[PDB]
Amino acid sequence: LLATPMINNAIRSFLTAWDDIRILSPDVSSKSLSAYLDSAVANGPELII
Amino acid sequence: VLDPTVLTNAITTISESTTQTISPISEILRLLQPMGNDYAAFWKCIASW
Repeated sequence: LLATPMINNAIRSFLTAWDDIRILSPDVSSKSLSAYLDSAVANGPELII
Repeated sequence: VLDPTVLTNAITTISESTTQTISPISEILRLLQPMGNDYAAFWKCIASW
């Protein structure tokens, strides 16, 4: 972490600003990926009567 | 008696400009000089042979 402070300070601005990519990064809804899939099931027609 | 003020005293007297951001003396001085066990790895290697 050696840089003139003005330069080192500049890195923090860039580094954190891309930390808000990680607050909404890969979605933890891997179980609810099926709940994304479950939203399309109920508009299935009843073929079998 | 491996005394590390012989390696350090040769690198510290090379002259470099302080106006450069990345300073190639302070990198290698960070690389080796933090010291763990006064450099006893060398004895282990020799012991193992």
